[PDB]
Amino acid sequence: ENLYFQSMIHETILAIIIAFAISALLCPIIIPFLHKLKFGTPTMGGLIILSSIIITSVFYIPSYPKIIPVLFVTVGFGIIGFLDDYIKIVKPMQKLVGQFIITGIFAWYLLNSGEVGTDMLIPFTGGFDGGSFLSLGIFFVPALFFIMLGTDNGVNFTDGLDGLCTSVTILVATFLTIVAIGEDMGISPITGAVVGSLLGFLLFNVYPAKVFMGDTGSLALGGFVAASCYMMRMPLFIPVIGLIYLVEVLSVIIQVTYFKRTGGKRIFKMAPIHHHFELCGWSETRVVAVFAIVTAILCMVAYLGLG
Amino acid sequence: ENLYFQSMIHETILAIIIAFAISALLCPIIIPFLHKLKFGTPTMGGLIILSSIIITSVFYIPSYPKIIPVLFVTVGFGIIGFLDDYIKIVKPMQKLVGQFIITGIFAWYLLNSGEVGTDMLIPFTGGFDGGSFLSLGIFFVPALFFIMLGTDNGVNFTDGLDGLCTSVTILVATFLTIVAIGEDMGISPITGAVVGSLLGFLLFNVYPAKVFMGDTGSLALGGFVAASCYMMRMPLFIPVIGLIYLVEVLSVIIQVTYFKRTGGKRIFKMAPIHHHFELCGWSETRVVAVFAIVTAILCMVAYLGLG
Ligand SMILES: CCCCCCCCO[C@@H]1O[C@H](CO)[C@@H](O)[C@H](O)[C@H]1O
Ligand SMILES: CCCCCCCCO[C@@H]1O[C@H](CO)[C@@H](O)[C@H](O)[C@H]1O
Repeated sequence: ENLYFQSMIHETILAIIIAFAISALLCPIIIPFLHKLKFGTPTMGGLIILSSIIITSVFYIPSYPKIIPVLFVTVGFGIIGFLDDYIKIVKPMQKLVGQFIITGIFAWYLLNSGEVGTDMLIPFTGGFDGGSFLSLGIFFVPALFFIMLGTDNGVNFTDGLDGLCTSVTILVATFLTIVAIGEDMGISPITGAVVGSLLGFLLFNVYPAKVFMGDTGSLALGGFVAASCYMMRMPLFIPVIGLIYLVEVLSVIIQVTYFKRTGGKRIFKMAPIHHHFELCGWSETRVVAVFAIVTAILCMVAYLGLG
Repeated sequence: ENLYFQSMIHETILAIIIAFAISALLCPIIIPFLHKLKFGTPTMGGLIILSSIIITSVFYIPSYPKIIPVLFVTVGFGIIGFLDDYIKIVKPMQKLVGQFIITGIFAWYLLNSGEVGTDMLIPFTGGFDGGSFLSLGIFFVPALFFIMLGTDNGVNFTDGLDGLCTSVTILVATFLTIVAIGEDMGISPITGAVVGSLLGFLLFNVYPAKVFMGDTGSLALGGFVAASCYMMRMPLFIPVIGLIYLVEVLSVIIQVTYFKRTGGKRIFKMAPIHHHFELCGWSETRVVAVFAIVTAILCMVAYLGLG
């Protein structure tokens, strides 16, 4: 009854603290190791984020099996990023090719097995109980590729300022945790592990950044966001929960297209939009705070789209 | 049934967005007004925080009557701060006298009326259902004064860096909202109004601060934290939920006492402890992030102390 949900809440809160402890303790141990590889701050810090998620989620896999596809996707997107950052020490079309392979294997898992429904919950209709479920069948795979690539690139573009991607993703992952518990899905310990792991990293990533994510990180988290929403039948919530991610890709699409259509004219001071505000006179910290506060308000708005 | 809690969650989420909209829109309107009074950034910005709380909570007073004592206490502590900051443009023992009067009227409300129980829930015992309730009767009033003054001064000492008090209090107020809903207390719209109001202010208070709280703010929020916990029978949770507030007063008590006991020796580089880390080489933003992440982890630990 209430005990079922209580034990789940207690196991999820525990997953957050477990991943927070791992991530916070690995950072001072792995930070000189990453700086030795480099020799403006050491990159490839996404390995700390992933290491923490993998360790925590491995204890929950026997009890919560729906974690496995989510874990495989973030680790899969983390592979492309690990290879990308390895080239960076020792491409846009190559990155899109790598992202295309992982999305395909995930599309295969969703259509062949019957663990989760392919339908999409419409936001302000009446929740999972009442509501309305969008289905297109034939267009399921093209729609998956388009939103998964959009989310992954959107998250990658967000990783431009200290604490930016981390702060925004903590709030997105917190929303998925509250929803995964309340709606009784099976991915709350991994969504929670991402919250804990990112809170640990944020201590060392906040201005002035001691470490940098990724690419190794940013692609992994972008996979997590898209995979979780697909595991919960909520891809239609990504434009609202991840409006920051959406506005980051969209500002680049508008800048690059408009620049070429004109004589090199600019629609923004610089793209992605976080560079635009900086050039407007906004502090690195202002941009990080405004983007996070906006995400928080929109996560609450999204939640009201489940009643 | 579930509808009762659902409507409460929807009314509370609404209170957050309402207070966020008021606070975010008042700031660019009241910021030149406060700078005109001053002529390193304009102070007395706590009036924006309070204005937003009062407007939002006034719509919920007929449905949620338990808001009235909480509202009266923060407005009461906001009065002392408004007078303090007025003197600042045109004291420690005078501040302690003002705080003593408001605490007394609140002590009178708690003992004379039977709206709430005087007992204190012990953290890791078994929650409100099972658990253990600490009672001392005669010592209720002295214990109230000691924790209320400690909390109020602790919150006041936290307001030293850009976004510091705001970030930490958002997390403390979020915890009280989740708890006030789940445990069916009657103060969730005001605890939520504080979350919304502070999220609006944080946009303009984050480094480099456009406005400053208080004193007008800091004392008001310190009253809110102590009053909410008393309305919920959770004062014993303030050392864990507000460990940052506790460590801020405690570091001053240790520095001031040790300095006098010795030949002017220092136990910390500077007190409160936020100045200590800055002098250790920590960024203004690092201190704000570390203190907020710690509060978040401890709020989760505190929650596990309700099962
Ligand atoms: C501190 C964060 C706690 C996460 C809140 C998750 C809410 C889980 O709470 C559950 O929600 C269900 C409806 O959603 C109800 O049917 C259950 O009775 C209730 O226990
Ligand atoms: C997004 C934040 C939502 C706040 C979560 C509050 C949890 C309210 O959820 C309620 O909790 C009670 C036990 O606590 C249960 O008995 C109820 O059935 C459940 O609806």
